[PDB]
Amino acid sequence: GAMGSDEQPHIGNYRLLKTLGKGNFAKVKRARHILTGREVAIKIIDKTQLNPTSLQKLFREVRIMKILNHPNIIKLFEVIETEKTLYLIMEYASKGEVYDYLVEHGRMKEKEARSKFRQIVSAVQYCHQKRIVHRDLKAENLLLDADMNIKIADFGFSNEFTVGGKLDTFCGSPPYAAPELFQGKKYDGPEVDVWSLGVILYTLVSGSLPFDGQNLKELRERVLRGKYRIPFYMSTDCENLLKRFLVLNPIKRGTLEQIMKDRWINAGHEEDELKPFVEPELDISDQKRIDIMVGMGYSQEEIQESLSKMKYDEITATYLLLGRKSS
Amino acid sequence: GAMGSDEQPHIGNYRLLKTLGKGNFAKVKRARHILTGREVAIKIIDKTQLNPTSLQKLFREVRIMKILNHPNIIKLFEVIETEKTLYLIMEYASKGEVYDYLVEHGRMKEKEARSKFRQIVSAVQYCHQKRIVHRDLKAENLLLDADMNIKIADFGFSNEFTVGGKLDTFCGSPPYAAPELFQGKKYDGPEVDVWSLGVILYTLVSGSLPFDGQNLKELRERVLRGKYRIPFYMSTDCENLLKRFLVLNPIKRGTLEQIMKDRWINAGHEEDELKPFVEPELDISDQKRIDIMVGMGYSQEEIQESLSKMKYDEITATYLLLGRKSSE
Ligand SMILES: C[C@H](c1ccccc1)N1C(=O)COc2ccc(-c3cnc4ccccn34)nc21
Ligand code: NI
Repeated sequence: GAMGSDEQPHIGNYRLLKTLGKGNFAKVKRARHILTGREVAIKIIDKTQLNPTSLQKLFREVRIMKILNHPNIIKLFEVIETEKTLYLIMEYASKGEVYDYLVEHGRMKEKEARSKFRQIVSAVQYCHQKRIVHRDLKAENLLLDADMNIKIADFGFSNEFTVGGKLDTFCGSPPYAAPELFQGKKYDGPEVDVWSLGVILYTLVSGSLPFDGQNLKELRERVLRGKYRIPFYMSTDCENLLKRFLVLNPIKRGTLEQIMKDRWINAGHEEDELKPFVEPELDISDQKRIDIMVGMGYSQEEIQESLSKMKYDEITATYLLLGRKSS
Repeated sequence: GAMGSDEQPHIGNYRLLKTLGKGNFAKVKRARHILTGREVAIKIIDKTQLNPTSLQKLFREVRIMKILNHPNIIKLFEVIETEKTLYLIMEYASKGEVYDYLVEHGRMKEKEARSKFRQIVSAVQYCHQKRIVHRDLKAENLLLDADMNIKIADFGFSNEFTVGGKLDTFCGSPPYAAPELFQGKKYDGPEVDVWSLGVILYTLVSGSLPFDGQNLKELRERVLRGKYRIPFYMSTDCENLLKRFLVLNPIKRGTLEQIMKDRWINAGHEEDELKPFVEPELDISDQKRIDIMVGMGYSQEEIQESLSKMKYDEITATYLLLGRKSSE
């Protein structure tokens, strides 16, 4: 029920603020953790409308969210579940979609594009290492947080539980689709995402899509032809890197691990060559945060049990949120 | 205890020196930290004169100082409080008000104006990050330290605890006001500060105001028309930058995050583009300073305890002051 007088609604330990987007089966709201003051996004999924396959899908998608732990992939902090509703407490990326940002402010200088594209490549390679391929990239998958860091959203999930939902299924994906789709060839390997990453890099450095169609038919023709315009300001090294991604034969595209050695990717990072991401082991014995949580009224044995099992309960969420920047 | 009949008095660990200014409810003095020798400013507020809501304004403004931790914003070092009096120990900007400097020396060359305006834009955008919008940004908020670095004072504050008469807040603010002030609508968004930042930029590079008049009607006329002189010496890039700030329609006024990318803002900083300020984590583990404080008589335990929570007490003040340039 009501938490405080004349206050916003809550769910668990979170104050629910503005709705960011609403869909068929899911809503997303901005929210503030009551205990720590940290800002979060909460995806709200009505379970009463889902059949068993939808439910079992939803469950394993949530489990994938728990497995993926990368600085540029939207991170899960807490799960709250009622009989009728599942709430997923996750990172909030205040600056919205990358392609919307590029439309608004124009192309990124190559230095800034390199910064975001290193983040994109690292995150997607890490998903590929874990055998998660998306094959459905669109602008919605790429977000920016308040520090202009890339946060990849919904990678490897179905759009059944997005705010676009079943209705907007096709609006955003054709510009990123690999030519194998329209040739009638297989469309399930990481090569597909590699092509899409080439489209993404083009949009970062040019502000535009490399294959632009007045409709589905013209977009298909350009994708199958594989030719795209090199702008006068684009560096030769950038142009050569695009050649690693936008290859018509999927067998001849470079793997992401190979492309990580590319010259343009590593300009300005001579002693910092991009390499496959290695998860650090999570520190679950930060006595400073543990003591704060005792102060919040949790017992140290409760804390130890929640962290050691990684339950995505209210304690592990607090501990993780205490490790992030406040306000 | 006393310091002697003909010596300057002390409060806590500070010797009280010359008065910089006095207001209805506050006095500001230059002071010297006894333990480190560092120069500071002390704001002395007589609480016995304050009703409870003026008291809360006072405490609100203290909270704001503790929130704002930026190298071009006046920083709080220590709080001393009795039943009757509140002492706020803070940074001292030994070169005074930007307004006075401009009048004494004339306009800054664009290279020197650029270094200051980067500091100003950084500080104000940082304040906006903290959801602190001033809406009274004017020359009196802008001070200079010994190294000619900008230090912003009173951002987010009322006038209750400033120096001068009660009717001094209005002296400097109209020429910096956004045109929305004169159109009967809301006057509360970050865009208001953005407009004032354009006026500030103009005064740095020209030495005068872009909008003026001999009364409020005349000033309103000039602000609403939005036109202003471009001096012969002003670069085209500086002129183009001013156009991002001094836009009549607040909806179309440039945002600070995008203005930080401007060519003029970044000339001579090509590899070091201006970006939203990122507050670093305070280093509380500098053993060189800790060891110096044990030599003063502080125990290592009490130092550890005072620094773990930001206490604004004698210990944290000493630690921070040891991190600043010594007196010369
Ligand atoms: C800005 C202004 C003021 C006070 C006295 C004289 C002139 C202006 N002020 C206030 O109204 C109240 O709050 C303050 C707190 C600190 C400082 C300050 C720090 N360093 C310097 C160096 C020179 C002058 C002032 N200051 N000034 C103010
Ligand atoms: Ni309730």
